[PDB]
Amino acid sequence: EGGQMPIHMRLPKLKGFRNRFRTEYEIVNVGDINRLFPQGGAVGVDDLVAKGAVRKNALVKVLGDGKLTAKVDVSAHKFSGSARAKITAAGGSATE
Amino acid sequence: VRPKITLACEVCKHRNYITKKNRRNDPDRLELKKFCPNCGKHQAHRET
Amino acid sequence: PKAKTHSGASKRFRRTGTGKIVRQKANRRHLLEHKPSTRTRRLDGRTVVAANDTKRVTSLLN
Amino acid sequence: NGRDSAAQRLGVKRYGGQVVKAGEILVRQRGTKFHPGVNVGRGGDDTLFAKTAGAVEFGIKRGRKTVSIVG
RNA sequence: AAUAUAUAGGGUGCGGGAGGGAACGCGGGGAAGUGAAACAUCUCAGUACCCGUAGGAGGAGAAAACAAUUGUGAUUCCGCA
RNA sequence: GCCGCAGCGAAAGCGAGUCUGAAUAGGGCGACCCACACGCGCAUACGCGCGUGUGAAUAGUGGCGUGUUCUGGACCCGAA
RNA sequence: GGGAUGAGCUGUGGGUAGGGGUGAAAGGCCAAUCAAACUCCGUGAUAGCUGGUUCUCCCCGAAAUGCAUUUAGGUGCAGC
RNA sequence: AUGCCGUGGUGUAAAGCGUGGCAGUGAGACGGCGGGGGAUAAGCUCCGUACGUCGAAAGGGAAACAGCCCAGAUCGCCGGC
RNA sequence: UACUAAAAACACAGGUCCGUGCGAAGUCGCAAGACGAUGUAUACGGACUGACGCCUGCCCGGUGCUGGAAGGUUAAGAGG
RNA sequence: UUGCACUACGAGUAAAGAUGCUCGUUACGCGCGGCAGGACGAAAAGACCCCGGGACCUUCACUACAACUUGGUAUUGAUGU
RNA sequence: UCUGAUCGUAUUGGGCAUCUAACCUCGAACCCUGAAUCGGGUUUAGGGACAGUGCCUGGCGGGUAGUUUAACUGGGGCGGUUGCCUCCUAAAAUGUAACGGAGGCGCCCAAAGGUUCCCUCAACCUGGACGGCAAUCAGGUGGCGAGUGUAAAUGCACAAGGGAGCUUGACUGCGAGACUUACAAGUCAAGCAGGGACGAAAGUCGGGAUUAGUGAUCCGGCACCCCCGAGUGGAAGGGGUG
Ligand SMILES: [Mg+2]
Ligand SMILES: [Mg+2]
Ligand SMILES: [Mg+2]
Ligand SMILES: [Mg+2]
Ligand SMILES: [Mg+2]
Ligand SMILES: [Mg+2]
Ligand SMILES: [Mg+2]
Ligand SMILES: [Mg+2]
Ligand SMILES: [Mg+2]
Ligand SMILES: [Mg+2]
Ligand SMILES: [Mg+2]
Ligand SMILES: [Mg+2]
Ligand SMILES: [Mg+2]
Ligand SMILES: [Mg+2]
Ligand SMILES: [Mg+2]
Ligand SMILES: [Mg+2]
Ligand SMILES: [Mg+2]
Ligand SMILES: [Mg+2]
Ligand SMILES: [Mg+2]
Ligand SMILES: [Mg+2]
Ligand SMILES: [Mg+2]
Ligand SMILES: [Mg+2]
Ligand SMILES: [Mg+2]
Ligand SMILES: [Mg+2]
Ligand SMILES: [Mg+2]
Ligand SMILES: [Mg+2]
Ligand SMILES: [Mg+2]
Ligand SMILES: [Mg+2]
Ligand SMILES: [Mg+2]
Ligand SMILES: [Mg+2]
Ligand SMILES: [Mg+2]
Ligand SMILES: [Mg+2]
Ligand SMILES: [Mg+2]
Ligand SMILES: [Mg+2]
Ligand SMILES: [Mg+2]
Ligand SMILES: [Mg+2]
Ligand SMILES: [Mg+2]
Ligand SMILES: [Mg+2]
Ligand SMILES: [Mg+2]
Ligand SMILES: [Mg+2]
Ligand SMILES: [Mg+2]
Ligand SMILES: [Mg+2]
Ligand SMILES: [Mg+2]
Ligand SMILES: [Mg+2]
Ligand SMILES: [Mg+2]
Ligand SMILES: [Mg+2]
Ligand SMILES: [Mg+2]
Ligand SMILES: [Mg+2]
Ligand SMILES: [Mg+2]
Ligand SMILES: [Mg+2]
Ligand SMILES: [Mg+2]
Ligand SMILES: [Mg+2]
Ligand SMILES: [Mg+2]
Ligand SMILES: [Mg+2]
Ligand SMILES: [Mg+2]
Ligand SMILES: [Mg+2]
Ligand SMILES: [Mg+2]
Ligand SMILES: [Mg+2]
Ligand SMILES: [Mg+2]
Ligand SMILES: [Mg+2]
Ligand SMILES: [Mg+2]
Ligand SMILES: [Mg+2]
Ligand SMILES: [Mg+2]
Ligand SMILES: [Mg+2]
Ligand SMILES: [Mg+2]
Ligand SMILES: [Mg+2]
Ligand SMILES: [Mg+2]
Ligand SMILES: [Mg+2]
Ligand SMILES: [Mg+2]
Ligand SMILES: [Mg+2]
Ligand SMILES: [Mg+2]
Ligand SMILES: [Mg+2]
Ligand SMILES: [Mg+2]
Ligand SMILES: [Mg+2]
Ligand SMILES: [Mg+2]
Ligand SMILES: [Mg+2]
Ligand SMILES: [Mg+2]
Ligand SMILES: [Mg+2]
Ligand SMILES: [Mg+2]
Ligand SMILES: [Mg+2]
Ligand SMILES: [Mg+2]
Ligand SMILES: [Mg+2]
Ligand SMILES: [Mg+2]
Ligand SMILES: [Mg+2]
Ligand SMILES: [Zn+2]
Repeated sequence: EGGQMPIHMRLPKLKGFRNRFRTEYEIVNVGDINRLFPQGGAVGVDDLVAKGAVRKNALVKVLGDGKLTAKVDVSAHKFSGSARAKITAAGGSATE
Repeated sequence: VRPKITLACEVCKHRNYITKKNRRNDPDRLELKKFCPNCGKHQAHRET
Repeated sequence: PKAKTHSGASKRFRRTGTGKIVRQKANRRHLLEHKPSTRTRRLDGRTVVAANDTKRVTSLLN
Repeated sequence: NGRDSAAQRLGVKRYGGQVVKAGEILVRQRGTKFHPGVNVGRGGDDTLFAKTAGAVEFGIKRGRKTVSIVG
């Protein structure tokens, strides 16, 4: 920068640490579930990866964005708060 | 001659404020009734 | 040869969910007795990098 | 000799008839070269900001030059 | 032998070594210019060079290993990470 | 394997939200179509939210060119 | 012009080697080079400095200012 | 007096603004007007100026004569003002 | 001072001071080893002055060198 | 040595000292021997000065290292006070 | 019984002395050796747990080595200067250079801050013990010529100037919208909430009439929150807020 303190040196470092032990979930929404399984039925992680809604070999978490109307039987990890309510209102079940 | 002093809540001992005073004009520790965010009310404070 | 990113730049900048680059603000590490709460609150938080610096910080990050 | 301080960019920022938003700075000044009128607050360093939206209006108030904002 | 036990040394007879070779290996020693817009930490670089010693390759190799509540099962090299 | 597929937060975490905060306060970042009809609380009208069409607009990634850039001698020549 | 039996001159053979030698001392001499020889290698050393950079036409067309700078004949951002 | 900010009309293609790609420049010179330094000297020096020209502008005038006056070369013509 | 300086520069006999008791001090070497010297304080090394004559005054505050160890400060180790 | 060439002078102008530009003046073409006023003549990318880099030298500049030196401990034992 | 001083065993440490066997001797003799001032071995004469050497450690150390040693500047050097605040230059918005013309700052105040209430100064005239040009008093006149913590400028008499009562807002969580600006910075801010001060209320209060009194990032320290915790539970260490 010509000799003045550069932008990458006169600014403070971003605060905090990064968790070495953090677990990451691949997410899918009930709107996507409703779009992909109009007939309802069982909805497993293998079904999700086959339909391409989620990456393979990863932990799956279900979130609650969208409208769900089909009666489905979703098995996953770590359901959301809204996802459980929407699934049970639709009439299915959410096992872990 | 005018050092920086810090005031701690009497009850919870939290170091809440830092300020200045003249050590000669005020050779003794200050008492002020400041607001304590921990206790949530106004409490007495004193130097450390 | 694989391109290397800048260590200090990657420690001082980061991107958001739409690609904005954000930073913290200076003057907030010490000598805080004479700084009023208005000034300290102004210096608190994160801000988007200025439009006249975005090109160079992007080049540093990539 | 040889020293000087920085130019402080004082002066009137919004002239008569301009439509301002609440919080606009109207006059940077030392002391009350202008005084605040209706819907105008002064500010810590004599800044004469706006308290309401409206149009800037200058006037005389028995010796004092004042700045007001008409709703 | 000195000197006694003896040993150092000496005689004889059998084997072997030495030196060279373009690259590649392993072990050891180890710069500066240069970059840091100066410079000493740092870099360059364990690079150049030097020393010892190979083989058709070498080195490594058979858990006093990883992993983490499941498990894998000597080493080497390639691609990811 | 990589990139796209959800973000927010120092992080635990939560997630169309999340962080700060006593706050159902305000802000930061991130999501979220109406030129329109149907029913709906709705205005003279303009529409506010919900399900569909009246049919409403997205998008990424791999290859090959070109410009710039990075690491390499790096456009060429030149010291003491 | 100076010395010319002397601290003389000279032949042959030999020895001291580079941050080292040798020097009745001038930083002198060490192969026509010496305030650190020469050759090869690191090596295509580096140079904010000087020079050079090769065919054509069409359209547009500057700057020599501000801020900062171990900065002032360099560079970064703005302005154009 | 000028200049500056806002606003309503009228006019004007190659204005303006946002966001990206690629720049060059960051030694200026003289002239007009207003000033500082200088001796109210300099082809001196340092600023201001929706001032000009040169730089990067050929043609005509000023004998010659970057920076003054007139005037901005798309090519041709043995036409005119 | 080969190759622009021959001098008032260097050397010199003479002087003084400091070191060295002997594979000495000093120097070349990581070391062994070597020179010093096949020498032994009337000897060897270093420093300054520079035949000869007459002389060489005052200051030990500063910095060196030589000697001392009452007191102050101070490493590793011991202690825990 | 060499960008050229059928390479005058005066007073001017101009990167402010003109063979080459202006206005004048002078001068038949080409050789040979001489002189040294100019061609900012030739030769050497100015040694002076400044800026950047280097080299070597100094010291109560900084940081290191050899050498010299202190103590502890290993080599390293015995008996007395 | 500090038991200060003292007893006998331990144990080991510290000097001090002696010894010899490690180790040392460029003292001597002999042998390998036929030729040897090398070397090695044997014996003897001495020294001796010292010295020397290894590892650790302090000093000293231009003897050697790598380097640094600012810029501006009417050439360079010497002199002066370098950040911030105020004025003039500055051409009636803002901005504007020179080694142009003048000054200040690197603090102070626990009240010199907040709030409620009250007051008007300097100078001049007249009278009055010490007392005078000028101390205190009285009466006139006096609209700002005084004062403002501290430079200057802009302000302030409606007072921001003088006096008094009570107090700690010299708060915590925020902050629409702006000024200035290459960037980094810098500056103002109505209003919302908590919990307060003063006030009968209306209301004011996030330091000081305003503008100087200051220093980025890195790397560390301290207090608090209990965020991560390298198999698990802890801890170390890190993180966050001040
Ligand atoms: Mg007091
Ligand atoms: Mg902190
Ligand atoms: Mg604070
Ligand atoms: Mg000013
Ligand atoms: Mg025998
Ligand atoms: Mg061989
Ligand atoms: Mg180096
Ligand atoms: Mg460098
Ligand atoms: Mg460089
Ligand atoms: Mg073989
Ligand atoms: Mg093998
Ligand atoms: Mg994240
Ligand atoms: Mg929100
Ligand atoms: Mg495509
Ligand atoms: Mg020879
Ligand atoms: Mg000399
Ligand atoms: Mg020679
Ligand atoms: Mg050399
Ligand atoms: Mg050298
Ligand atoms: Mg190299
Ligand atoms: Mg054009
Ligand atoms: Mg600097
Ligand atoms: Mg552009
Ligand atoms: Mg420049
Ligand atoms: Mg310039
Ligand atoms: Mg003028
Ligand atoms: Mg003038
Ligand atoms: Mg000029
Ligand atoms: Mg000039
Ligand atoms: Mg001008
Ligand atoms: Mg040019
Ligand atoms: Mg022209
Ligand atoms: Mg033009
Ligand atoms: Mg012309
Ligand atoms: Mg044209
Ligand atoms: Mg000579
Ligand atoms: Mg002579
Ligand atoms: Mg001569
Ligand atoms: Mg001489
Ligand atoms: Mg010796
Ligand atoms: Mg003597
Ligand atoms: Mg002497
Ligand atoms: Mg002499
Ligand atoms: Mg002598
Ligand atoms: Mg003499
Ligand atoms: Mg004397
Ligand atoms: Mg003395
Ligand atoms: Mg002395
Ligand atoms: Mg003495
Ligand atoms: Mg001494
Ligand atoms: Mg002339
Ligand atoms: Mg002429
Ligand atoms: Mg002529
Ligand atoms: Mg001609
Ligand atoms: Mg001739
Ligand atoms: Mg001539
Ligand atoms: Mg001649
Ligand atoms: Mg010449
Ligand atoms: Mg030159
Ligand atoms: Mg010189
Ligand atoms: Mg010993
Ligand atoms: Mg020892
Ligand atoms: Mg030294
Ligand atoms: Mg040196
Ligand atoms: Mg170097
Ligand atoms: Mg300079
Ligand atoms: Mg000068
Ligand atoms: Mg001005
Ligand atoms: Mg102005
Ligand atoms: Mg003006
Ligand atoms: Mg001053
Ligand atoms: Mg006050
Ligand atoms: Mg007051
Ligand atoms: Mg009060
Ligand atoms: Mg405070
Ligand atoms: Mg804001
Ligand atoms: Mg309240
Ligand atoms: Mg407020
Ligand atoms: Mg303030
Ligand atoms: Mg003040
Ligand atoms: Mg740093
Ligand atoms: Mg653990
Ligand atoms: Mg901890
Ligand atoms: Mg906070
Ligand atoms: Zn408390």
